[PDB]
Amino acid sequence: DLDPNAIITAGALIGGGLIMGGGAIGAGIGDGIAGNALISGIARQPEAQGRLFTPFFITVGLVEAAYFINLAFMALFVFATPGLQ
Amino acid sequence: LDPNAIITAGALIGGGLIMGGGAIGAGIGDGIAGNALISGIARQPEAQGRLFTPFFITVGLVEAAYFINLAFMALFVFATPGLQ
Amino acid sequence: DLDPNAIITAGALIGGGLIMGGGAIGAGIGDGIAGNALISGIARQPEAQGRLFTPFFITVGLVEAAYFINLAFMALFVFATPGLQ
Amino acid sequence: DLDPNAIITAGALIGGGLIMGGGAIGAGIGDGIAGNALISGIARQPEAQGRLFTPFFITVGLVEAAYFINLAFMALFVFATPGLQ
Amino acid sequence: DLDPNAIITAGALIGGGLIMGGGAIGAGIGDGIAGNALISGIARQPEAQGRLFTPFFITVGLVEAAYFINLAFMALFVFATPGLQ
Amino acid sequence: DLDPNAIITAGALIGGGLIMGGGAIGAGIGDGIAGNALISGIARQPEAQGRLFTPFFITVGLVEAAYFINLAFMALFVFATPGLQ
Amino acid sequence: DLDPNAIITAGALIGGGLIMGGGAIGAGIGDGIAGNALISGIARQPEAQGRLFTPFFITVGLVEAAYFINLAFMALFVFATPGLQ
Amino acid sequence: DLDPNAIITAGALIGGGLIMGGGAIGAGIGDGIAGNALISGIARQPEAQGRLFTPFFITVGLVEAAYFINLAFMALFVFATPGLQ
Amino acid sequence: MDLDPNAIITAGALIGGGLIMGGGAIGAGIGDGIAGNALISGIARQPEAQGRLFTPFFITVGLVEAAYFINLAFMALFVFATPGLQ
Amino acid sequence: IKKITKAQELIATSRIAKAQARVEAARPYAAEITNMLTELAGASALDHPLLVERKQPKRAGVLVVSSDRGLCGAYNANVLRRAEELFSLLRDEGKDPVLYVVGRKALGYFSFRQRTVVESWTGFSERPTYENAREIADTLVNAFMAGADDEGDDAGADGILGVDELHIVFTEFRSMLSQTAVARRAAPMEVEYVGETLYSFEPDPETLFDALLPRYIATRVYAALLEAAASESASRRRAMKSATDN
Amino acid sequence: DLEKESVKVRKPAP
Amino acid sequence: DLNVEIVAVERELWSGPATFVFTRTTAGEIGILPRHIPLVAQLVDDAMVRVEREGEDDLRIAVDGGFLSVTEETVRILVENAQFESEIDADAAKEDAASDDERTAAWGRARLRALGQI
Repeated sequence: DLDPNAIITAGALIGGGLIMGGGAIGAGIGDGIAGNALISGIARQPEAQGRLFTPFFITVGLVEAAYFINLAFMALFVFATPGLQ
Repeated sequence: LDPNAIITAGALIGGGLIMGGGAIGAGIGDGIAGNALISGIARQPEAQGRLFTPFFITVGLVEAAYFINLAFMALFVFATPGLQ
Repeated sequence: DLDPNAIITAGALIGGGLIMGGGAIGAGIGDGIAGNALISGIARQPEAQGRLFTPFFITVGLVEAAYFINLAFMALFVFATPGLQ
Repeated sequence: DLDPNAIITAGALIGGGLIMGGGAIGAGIGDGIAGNALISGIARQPEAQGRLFTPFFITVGLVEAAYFINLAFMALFVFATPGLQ
Repeated sequence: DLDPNAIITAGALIGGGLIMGGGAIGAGIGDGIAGNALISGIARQPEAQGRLFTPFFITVGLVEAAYFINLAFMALFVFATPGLQ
Repeated sequence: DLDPNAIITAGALIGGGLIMGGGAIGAGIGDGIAGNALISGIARQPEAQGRLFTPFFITVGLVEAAYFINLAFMALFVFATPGLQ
Repeated sequence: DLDPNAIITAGALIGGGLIMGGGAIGAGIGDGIAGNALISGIARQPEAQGRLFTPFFITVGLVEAAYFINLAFMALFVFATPGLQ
Repeated sequence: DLDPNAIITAGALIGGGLIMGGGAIGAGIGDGIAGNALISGIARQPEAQGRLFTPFFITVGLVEAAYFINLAFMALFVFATPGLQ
Repeated sequence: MDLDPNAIITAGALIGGGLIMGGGAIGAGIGDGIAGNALISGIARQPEAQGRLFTPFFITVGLVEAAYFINLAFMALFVFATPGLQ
Repeated sequence: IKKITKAQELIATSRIAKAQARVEAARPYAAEITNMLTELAGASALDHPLLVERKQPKRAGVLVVSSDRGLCGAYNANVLRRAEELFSLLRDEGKDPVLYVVGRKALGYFSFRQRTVVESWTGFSERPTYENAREIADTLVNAFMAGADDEGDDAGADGILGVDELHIVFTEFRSMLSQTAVARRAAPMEVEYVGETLYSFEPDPETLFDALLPRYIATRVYAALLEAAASESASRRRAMKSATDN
Repeated sequence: DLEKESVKVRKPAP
Repeated sequence: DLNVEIVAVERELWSGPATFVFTRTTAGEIGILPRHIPLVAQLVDDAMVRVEREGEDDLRIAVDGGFLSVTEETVRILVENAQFESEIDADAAKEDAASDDERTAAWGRARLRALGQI
């Protein structure tokens, strides 16, 4: 009666909201922690800066990657609603 | 009932959750990077000039994610996909 | 069956509540962390106090800025609900 | 047919409770973190307490304000529900 | 036709649960952080336990204060629900 | 067959669920952090084993309470729900 | 015309899910923190490993307990839902 | 009819989603904390590596277990739902 | 009234999958951040121990992303092969 | 003469008493700094350039501690003979000695020998102070540290040509009757592993250890100077006694 | 013949 | 009470009971009480040590090359040089203070801080 497809769409869109919100909080906190470590390392020794970008960019790579995944899956939850009947 | 009503309610819920999560992430990460910068400047008084620039990387990354959500949040509350 | 305005306003208010919840969590915890760093700094280097605000406040600002930004959008949701019927 | 007032008020109250819970989490975590900073500073240098209250309070205030602010808005949600049909 | 009072009470209970969850999380985390600070201080400078308890009591009081404030609002929600009809 | 009592029961169930979730999170975090502090202190000063427990069991005693309090009020939602008819 | 016991069971299921999910968060964080403390203590003073287990499993207890206690009440929500009509 | 079986099944699915949320949060955070402890211990004490693994894998074995325990219960909710009509 | 059972079931399943993914993403991001903090501190302190210090970081990443991938798999199962679908 | 030499002998006996008092007075600081250095070394990586020998060494900073006044009988003679023996050993090993001197007598001897002196601190062998020891140790340690990047005859990025080793040639005061000139290598030091609550370091053990080794070297050079002064006073007493007997 | 200056470490020989 | 022992390379300076021992460290200020945990630290180049005891006024000292070793029942301060409060002269400290040399400036600042002008 109430257009069950409407309920499916609303649920899928809230789900994608959850996807990207969780991804955002996780990525933000992880990037903050990694940046804190990088800042402390640089402050303790300036010259070491030269190399710290290698490990740091790996860490964010894992963080950003974990974020990117969510993005993609978020789309599958909103722009292609699964089980739309 | 109006399907647009259900879709718009769900979109508002989703956008609110997106922005809340993004705000949590941005605040936590920025505060952590801060703590780092304040500690570095306290220990190394002269390092601020060499610390601000690397510091601006962290936020420059962290806040970026937030802004992503920001933009995408609009797509929920202003351009609700599949509203028909 | 029922007026869409009721459901859409309830959803808007829940969304704004989520806005404030996220902003509160982020701002409170980030301010606590920045204050912990500042408190340690003054506890260890008294004279450094005057030179610690310049970065501290900055972070605080940004840490608080997002919250205030979020605040604005909450006002949009509750009062200027886009798509309101 | 559902009474619009009941649905709107229930949504508003849930939103307000969510806001207050988020504010409580933020305030508690930030205040505990600042208290930890103060405790560590006093343990390292007892007499420092006199000069640590001034920054400490600021930090607490910088958090507590936000908490109370949420309270204010939370009240607005329950006592004067926006868009109350 | 769902009873409006039923939805009012359901929303009131959900909001009270949210408020208590937030308050409990905040109180627990603040307690943990402050207690860790106190433990470290007592480990380092046992002769300063008396001087340490005062700041510890201040911070835990300003944490549990917010927690009890949340307790009071949840009690209000479960005894005097705003907008009840 | 929209019996209100069922709706109030569901609301109470979910509210108590949030209460327990927040309480468990808070208790776990607080106990873990207080532990971490105690383990570190004893590792530094094994002979301090006796002296470190006294503050530790304060922190735990103050955080588990904040959780156990929730427990009591959780019962208030389910076993004797306010307003339920 | 949805059954009342059906919605009661749905609410109880959601409540139990929140309960023991929050318990999971608390247990994971607390156990991880205690393990970090144990690892640091052993790394600094490996000879003390045998001594550090005895209090290390106390905090985990004080942590795990809540989780399990939480889980216990979750069963009280699922196997025998209170207030089920 | 609204098929109360569908309502209870959706409630079970939401509960299980929360179960995964909580378990994943706990496992990820606890294992990250333990990994940080292990990495720090290795860095400060290259020789002590052999000693660190046995407590580390204990910590993992705890936190993951909790997570995995939660996973098990999700099945009981999403495969044999207690309370199906 | 007379809402399609499949619609409600799928909506609940999709919201549950959203929760699964959010939790997994938070866990993965925080675990990566903390492990990377430890790794970067070690690298900065001990450039020589970089090779030695990788291995614990690899183990931590393995555990964290193993939990994350289990969460992904379960979310995929729920969204596609929804239990109770009928 | 007889009166002069006898008065000098008695003055030398008093000076020996004072020098022994000084040597004993510095013992607690040296012992406690050695204890702290052992603690830090135990709880930190032993990677300091001061603590690791360089490869293909080709230079050595030798310190020759002699007396300012010349009345001491053979003190300077023994010190310089030991210095020549050490120079022969270094030449055999393949390193070119780089010479640092203390006291005017060694300056005169080496100037007569036409050997080159990098730096000389004179005027305090009769009663050295820790400032002189600190200056000597600082100069020697800077020379040694500059010797890391220096390659072959090329100074590398430093521009300054350093040394790959530091030796102190000085007279131990075994007893009131026994003095002996020996050459002791002070850098690069070697780590000795002795079998057998923890100290909380601030900020980290490695930085404290790095900042402490130079002070340890300075303390050891100061101890060498005190031993040299005591030995010189003993040799002066013996020479004055013999001269009065002549 | 040549005295070597060493820093004692309270550890077993590695 | 804890027995302070301020030792210098050229001789042992001071020894005896005390209650509080304030000083400065590269990590930061630090106040040692009777039952402080074992610790090892390096004082700042211009550090000052305030040993406050019972029955008499506090004891303020300027220190060059101060390394602080805290252990149970005793505290050691290995100082390259040390000067008590009474002996220090403000004019000489000021003259040495502001000089280009880092060591001269550090010792002048230490003398001033021990005096009270800071």
